[PDB]
Amino acid sequence: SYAVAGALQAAVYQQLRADAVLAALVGTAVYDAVPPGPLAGTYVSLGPEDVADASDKTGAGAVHDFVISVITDAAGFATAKAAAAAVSDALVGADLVLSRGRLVGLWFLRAKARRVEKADMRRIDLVFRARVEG
Amino acid sequence: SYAVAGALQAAVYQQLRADAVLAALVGTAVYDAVPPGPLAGTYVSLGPEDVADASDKTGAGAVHDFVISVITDAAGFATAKAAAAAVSDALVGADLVLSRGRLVGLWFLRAKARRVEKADMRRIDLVFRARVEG
Amino acid sequence: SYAVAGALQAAVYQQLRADAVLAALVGTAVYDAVPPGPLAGTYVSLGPEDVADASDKTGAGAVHDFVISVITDAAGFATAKAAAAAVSDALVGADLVLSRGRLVGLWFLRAKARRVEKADMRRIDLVFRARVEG
Amino acid sequence: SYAVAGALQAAVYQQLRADAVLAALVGTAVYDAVPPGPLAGTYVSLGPEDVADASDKTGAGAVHDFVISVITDAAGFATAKAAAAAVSDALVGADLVLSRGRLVGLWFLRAKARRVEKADMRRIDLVFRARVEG
Amino acid sequence: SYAVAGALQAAVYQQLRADAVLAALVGTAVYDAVPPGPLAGTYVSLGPEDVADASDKTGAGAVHDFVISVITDAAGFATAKAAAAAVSDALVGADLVLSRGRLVGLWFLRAKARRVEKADMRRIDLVFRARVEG
Amino acid sequence: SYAVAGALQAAVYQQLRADAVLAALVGTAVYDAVPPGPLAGTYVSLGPEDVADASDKTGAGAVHDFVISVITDAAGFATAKAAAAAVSDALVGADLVLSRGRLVGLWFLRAKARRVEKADMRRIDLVFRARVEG
Amino acid sequence: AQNGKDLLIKLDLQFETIAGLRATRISFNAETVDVTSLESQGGWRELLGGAGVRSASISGAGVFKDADTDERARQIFFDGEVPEFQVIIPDFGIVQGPFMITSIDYAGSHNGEASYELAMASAGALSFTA
Amino acid sequence: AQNGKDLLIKLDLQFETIAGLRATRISFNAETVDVTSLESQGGWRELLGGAGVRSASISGAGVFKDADTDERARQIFFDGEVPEFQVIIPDFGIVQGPFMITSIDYAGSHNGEASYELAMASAGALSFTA
Amino acid sequence: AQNGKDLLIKLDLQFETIAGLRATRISFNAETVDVTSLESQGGWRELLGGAGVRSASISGAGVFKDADTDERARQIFFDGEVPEFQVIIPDFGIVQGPFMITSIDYAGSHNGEASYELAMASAGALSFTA
Amino acid sequence: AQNGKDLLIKLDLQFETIAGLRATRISFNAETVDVTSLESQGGWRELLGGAGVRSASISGAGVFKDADTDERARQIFFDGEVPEFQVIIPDFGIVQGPFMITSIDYAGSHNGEASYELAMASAGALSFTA
Amino acid sequence: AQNGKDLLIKLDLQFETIAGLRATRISFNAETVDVTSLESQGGWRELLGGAGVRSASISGAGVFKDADTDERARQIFFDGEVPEFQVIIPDFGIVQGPFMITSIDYAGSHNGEASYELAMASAGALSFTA
Amino acid sequence: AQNGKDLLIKLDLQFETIAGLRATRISFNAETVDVTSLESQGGWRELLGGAGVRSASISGAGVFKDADTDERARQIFFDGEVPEFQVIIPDFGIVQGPFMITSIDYAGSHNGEASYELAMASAGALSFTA
Amino acid sequence: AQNGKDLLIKLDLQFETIAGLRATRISFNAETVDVTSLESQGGWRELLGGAGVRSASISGAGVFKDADTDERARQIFFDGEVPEFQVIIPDFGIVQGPFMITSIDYAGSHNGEASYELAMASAGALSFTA
Amino acid sequence: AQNGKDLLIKLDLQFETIAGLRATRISFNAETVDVTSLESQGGWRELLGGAGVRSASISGAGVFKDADTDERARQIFFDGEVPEFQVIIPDFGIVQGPFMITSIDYAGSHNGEASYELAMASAGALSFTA
Amino acid sequence: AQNGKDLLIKLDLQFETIAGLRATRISFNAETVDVTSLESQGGWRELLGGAGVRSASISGAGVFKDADTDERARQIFFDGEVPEFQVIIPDFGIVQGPFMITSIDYAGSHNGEASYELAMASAGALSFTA
Repeated sequence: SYAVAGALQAAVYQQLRADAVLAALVGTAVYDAVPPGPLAGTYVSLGPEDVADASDKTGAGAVHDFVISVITDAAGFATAKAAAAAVSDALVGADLVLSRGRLVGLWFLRAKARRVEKADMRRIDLVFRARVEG
Repeated sequence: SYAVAGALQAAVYQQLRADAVLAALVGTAVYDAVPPGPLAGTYVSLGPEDVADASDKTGAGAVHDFVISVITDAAGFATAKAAAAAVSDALVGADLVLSRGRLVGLWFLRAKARRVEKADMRRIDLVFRARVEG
Repeated sequence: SYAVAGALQAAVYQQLRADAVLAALVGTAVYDAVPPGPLAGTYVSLGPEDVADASDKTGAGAVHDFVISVITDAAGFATAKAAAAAVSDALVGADLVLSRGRLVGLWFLRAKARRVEKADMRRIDLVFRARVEG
Repeated sequence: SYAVAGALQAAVYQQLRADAVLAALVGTAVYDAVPPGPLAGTYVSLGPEDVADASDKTGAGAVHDFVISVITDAAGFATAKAAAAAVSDALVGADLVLSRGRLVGLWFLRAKARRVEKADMRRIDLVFRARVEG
Repeated sequence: SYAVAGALQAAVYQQLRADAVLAALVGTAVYDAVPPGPLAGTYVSLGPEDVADASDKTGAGAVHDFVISVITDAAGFATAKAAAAAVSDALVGADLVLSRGRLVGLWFLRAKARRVEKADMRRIDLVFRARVEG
Repeated sequence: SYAVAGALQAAVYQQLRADAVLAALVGTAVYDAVPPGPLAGTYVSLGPEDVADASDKTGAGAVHDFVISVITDAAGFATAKAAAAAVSDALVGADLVLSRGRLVGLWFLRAKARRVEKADMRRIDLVFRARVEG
Repeated sequence: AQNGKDLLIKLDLQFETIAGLRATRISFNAETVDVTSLESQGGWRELLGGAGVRSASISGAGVFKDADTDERARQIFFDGEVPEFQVIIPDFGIVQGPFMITSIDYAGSHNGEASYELAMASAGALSFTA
Repeated sequence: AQNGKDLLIKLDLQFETIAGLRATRISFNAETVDVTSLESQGGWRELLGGAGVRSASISGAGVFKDADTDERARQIFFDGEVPEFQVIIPDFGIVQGPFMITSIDYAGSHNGEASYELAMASAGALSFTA
Repeated sequence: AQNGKDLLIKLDLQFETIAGLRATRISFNAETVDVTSLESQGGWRELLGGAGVRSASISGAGVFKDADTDERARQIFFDGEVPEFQVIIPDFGIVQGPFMITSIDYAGSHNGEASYELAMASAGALSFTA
Repeated sequence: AQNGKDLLIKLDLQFETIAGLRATRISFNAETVDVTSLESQGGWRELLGGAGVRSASISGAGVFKDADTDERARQIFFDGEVPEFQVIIPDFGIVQGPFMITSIDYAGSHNGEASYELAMASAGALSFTA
Repeated sequence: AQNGKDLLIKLDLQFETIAGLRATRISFNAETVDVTSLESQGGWRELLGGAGVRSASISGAGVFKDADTDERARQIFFDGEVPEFQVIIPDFGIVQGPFMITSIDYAGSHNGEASYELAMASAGALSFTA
Repeated sequence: AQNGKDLLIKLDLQFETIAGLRATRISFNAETVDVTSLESQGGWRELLGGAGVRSASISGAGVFKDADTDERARQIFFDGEVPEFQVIIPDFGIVQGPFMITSIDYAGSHNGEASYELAMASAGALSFTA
Repeated sequence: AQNGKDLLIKLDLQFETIAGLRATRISFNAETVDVTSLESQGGWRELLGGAGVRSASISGAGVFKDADTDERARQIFFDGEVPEFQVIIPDFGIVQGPFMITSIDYAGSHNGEASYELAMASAGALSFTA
Repeated sequence: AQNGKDLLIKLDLQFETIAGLRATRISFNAETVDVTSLESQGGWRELLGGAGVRSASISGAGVFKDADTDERARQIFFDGEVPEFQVIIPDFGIVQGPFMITSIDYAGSHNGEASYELAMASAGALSFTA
Repeated sequence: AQNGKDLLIKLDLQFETIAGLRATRISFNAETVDVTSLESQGGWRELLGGAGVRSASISGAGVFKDADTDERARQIFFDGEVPEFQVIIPDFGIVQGPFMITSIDYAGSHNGEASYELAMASAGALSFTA
């Protein structure tokens, strides 16, 4: 998107699947591309960001408002909350390492939670603001 | 959603199904996941919150605007009002106990009321603001 | 919705079907639940409110913006105007009696008027603001 | 809608079909209810108002933003302009007589013009503000 | 729409099909009503205005925000740009002659450009503000 | 759109397919009109601008907010990021040469990134502000 | 709570409502005469209280509708008077003080109503009917 | 209620409307000369009323349309005069006072109309036709 | 954090909440008496600190609901007093100072509630219950 | 009515338009010297009119485009002058007065244009070409 | 660039963060003592520079959360002191100056949080840790 | 027209851009010394022009990014100096005047960047490179 | 209360007030003939009272409007007389004394009025009509 | 009403007004020859009237514009004369008196005008042209 | 019009102006030798004119900038002399008079300038270069 967005999704994927919680609560089912197979059904997904172009005369940066959705096949979605709670416990104030530039603050934004389809699957989006500096 | 959201829906479910009114007006039909069977038809439902991220330098919190819908198969929906009136009598200024952090104020917000489908079923949403502190 | 909403729709239904005009202009066809039969076709309907939560530290109240629609099978909808004019003549500055709390002012708001379906039926919504005090 | 709306559509229908222009440009095809037959095809239509409730402590009034659409089966809609020009020449600053109350100013508002369906028929809405006093 | 709109579309059609550029770039394919035949496929179209009622105590005028779309069957729509560039070169600061009143300024507004259908045809709208004085 | 838009899309197409990165990351698949064949599947597309008419008394200009989308058939869309990163590395502060007038600043705006269809293809729009001077 | 329609300001001719009163507001004031001394328990500001003068001001706006009493507000301003005015709180009751007509202003646009603000201020001793 | 179009301010040349008057506003004023004394029943502010001076001010804005009377407002300002002006309330009637031309300002943008405010204030004794 | 509903301002009659308090705000102040001298390490502004006076001000607004204590705020203003007022911070505790009733204002519209602001300021020495 | 593009302010070098003029505004002023006397028919404010001084001020803003005359506005400000300026009303005609260059300001952002306001005021006797 | 969370203002009890600090702002000031003389190269304004005094002011707002150090800000205001305060720029480092507690204000609504502004100003010589 | 990115304000250490400059604005000023006399052709305001002093002021804001020259702006303010500053218009060229550092302010929120305004004013004679 | 418009000074020619009478002030005096004997019950100063001479002085300000009564005062000054002057007190009544025309002065500015002060002093025995 | 621009002081060389004449003020005087005999009907002060000497003083302010009439006053001061001076009153007429040039002063600032006061006093018998 | 920057006082050492010359004011005087004989055509005061002594006084304000001409004035004060001083009037010319150094004073504040007033008075016969 902006130049940092190649490295940002890579590093927030690496801070995920390293937290001990959400590894005993989701498992290995944290991905962007879905591994085809049986579709385990309590995964998360980390793809849709958008940029709010916060830049400079000398240099330029980006505000990545990336969405991490939590999808859950369970009957209620109290299961999907603690998995999303372990997302938000892992990412606000992250201070991680990027491959192009660095980020300065990984804050938290709106996080809606609803039934996507036939009321069988439950989507909890979690928008995180990622002010990165190129 | 935020870390408190695992405990918030659990505690507002426990303050429900303990009020004496709405136990003689709905019964045991307060749930998130629907118990399959005959679908009694005058239930409520407590799932869709969203967060408005009110946080701090030192610590962080959340504004959960959770929706409690009231669904009713009766011909008119004066039956659905008093069940929703017993929702709102049970929750504004609740001062309940959470498992992760605590809430500081469970206020009241917009509460629309309409016919969802074929004008046979009537949905009364009730948005409650839950400023919790992690 | 809020606690007064059980008594508010009951009392605005009772001030209707007591006005002499709209009793010679609609008849007995003022309802929420439709009496099944032949569907007379020049009815009104009083169900969809929504609340705007105007409350207090000490006590709480509600702003019920309830919608009273006027439906008419006549070819033109000059017939539906005077029936809606007799709605608005009956309700603005009502000062009626409630069963839970009281209302302080039953004002008037937007009132759109259009063709709902196939341009055969004409819906005149009439939004009335009902600031009630619990 | 409001109490004046029974008399307002009646009087703006009577100022129409009395202008000499639009009588040689539309004919007798000014109506709300369509006379069934062959559908002449260069009519106008005067039904959908909405109210913006401008009222008082002592007395009450209404802001009727009524829509007069111009429909035309001609290939281009330069024919529909002069018919709509003869609408607007007939109604802005009208100072007509009502049966319930009176109006104080019949101004002019937005007037969009587009193709409704299959690009065969052309609808020119003309919103007029009618501040009436009950 | 307003009274000038009968003469405005007539005069902006006459300033079109008189520019030397867009006559060697579109041809005779500038119209409102489509001449039926083979549908040449690199036409423009001048019909949908809307009015923003800028008027007076003494006299009245209109703000016609008329849309001139450019449609093009070519594979890319660099062909449609220069035809739309020859539209905008022909109309901003036009100072033309009307039959009812006159215009005082024919400015330029938003001009979006997209694929309408199946990504085979490309529509470039061009909104021009026409402050006319009746 | 505006007069410069014939030359603007031509010059931003020429600065693309000349960058060394995105030539080893996309290839020759940068176009507006799609070359029919096998549809390689990791292309970009540069067509939909819109104008925000920033002009003058003496002279006139345009704000072209053109969209360059990145489409990618890969399973994840980390591949589509670096191709879009090579778009944004090629265009912000471009200072290129136009055929009609010149541009003064090619800034950066919002850049959303989502799954278009069946979640098989991924679209990364990149809106760039192009303040050109005619 | 009380209805907004019930609290009404009114002129004399015997008091009648001025026709268009979309928005009205009684506003009381005091200037807080400061009596600070060297010796204070915490250094907190010391105020005498009762000695300082006290005020009331009325600001009633809305649509210009001609009535017999709307023409009275023209008459009060041109021939300078201080007549009796009366703003009634819905529960509290009437006020019944002599006010003056400090600033009025009629306004109208090319598409709106004829509207006015009517701003008043206290000119004498007030009352309260309870 | 009254039409917004009916209340109109107008210059002399015999009075004609100034061409573009999208928004206009007559505004009356008084300064409330305070006459407070030691002995007051409740300590309420005491005002004399009639002795204090009184004002009127006109602010009429809209599109700059050239007329014979719009050029007159240029003539009143450059050659400093205090001619007769007349704002007519729709029911009340005309005012017919000598005002002056305290501040006018023509404004235009790259895409809008040529517009103007025309701000006036009272320069002499007013009237009322009833 | 604390509930917004818990911090409440209250009048005497023994203290009760004033009925409608949608928004309230205690506000403390100091005037920072400046004691700048020729010799300063960096030229930084020098302030004595403690000698300067200090203030408190309360601004509580909301819906006009008639209570026994809302009528008290009428009584405090007309008969000029400096009674005891009490704003309780949710954790901190009560304040319990003598304030006065510097400006109150009741307002109502043609469709809204009857509302009021109630603005207060310190008139004596304050306290803190901890 | 008139085009917004036609009314243009212009500098000398022989007068040319300053390149970017998105928004411009001539504004005339007078201070209304008050001559109130004891004997007045209704107590209406009395104004002399013509004796009071009178002003003009020009505020022209838009995009910073370098021209030969935009560099002139730099030259007028640094070397303090009062040259001749000329704002032409579309129907009225030109003004042709000596103004000065009281405040100019260039501004630019990280994504916007380079823009400027150019604020002027009258420095001598004006004219009108009719 | 730096994180917004890293720059923090803090009180003494040894310094701790005040609990809720949603928005904070250190602000430095100087009054620019003017030393203009007859002889100037272009007539440009001449300023001495260093002699003029210089200031710092801190404005930190957010949610009222009770901590041991939030109660300290109550203690600094009632018992008038000038203690040491410390705002740390994320890269620059800490400031460590004596400030005072010029105005604080707690505010809460019927549905919002309990919130506060905390406005401070310099009372002595500052520092910089680099 | 010119790029917004090209016009840049810069400090000395040899001049470098201050890191974050989202919005910047050079602003020139004059006070218009009035020389009005009895005899005037139309009574138009008479101004001397050149004698009056003249100013320049720079206001550059944006994200706080630590650089070697951003720390310089800390050094200019604490140790009071009037060093050379330089704002370059994209076509016009550089300015190169001695300014001072009248007010700077760093600000940060709980979710935003660390940001700053940097407000400057002229302290000596300016220049223009053309 | 009494209107300041009511108290009027007036010349003879039969009595008429002068035109510009913006501010007028009759001022009486007595020189307080001190009779302080050595004995006095607490060492208090004793005074005689009726032995003191008593005076009156009138200071009238106003704007020069030409009237015959205004020309009369010039004729009273050049042909130096001490005619009868008369000053009403609103509800007391007139004074009707012989005064002289001690010092008058006419003043005018480049923008304001032709104004004048008129200072008078007592010349004989005064009266009072009740 | 009379314009302050009308009253004009003027020198001989044939009479012409001076250039900078911002504020001028003729001021007459009489020393009030007190004739207080022991008898007086209420102990009132009696005055004689015509025995008093009578004077005139002119104080003219203005901005230094070089004129021959301005050079004349310097020549009148150095070659100390008492020539004829003439001061118009708008609708009275001229005075035409012999005055001297008692004290003049030229003043200038680092930013303002070359200004001057010009103080004159009576030197002979005056006149009045009506 | 004449610039206030043009009129300059200057010392001998060959003539150079002093450094801080913020406000300067030459002031001439004459004591008005009253020759009031008993006869005078209206009892007017008669004056002689040329018999009066005539003087000059210079009051120069400014900011202390060290110059040799500023050191000269200190040397003129301690070694008390009456050397030649020279004051330009813009378009009149110089004065070139012998003055003394009657009273000088240096002043400074905790935040402002080193400023000085310099008061001089005439010591001999003056001149005028035209």
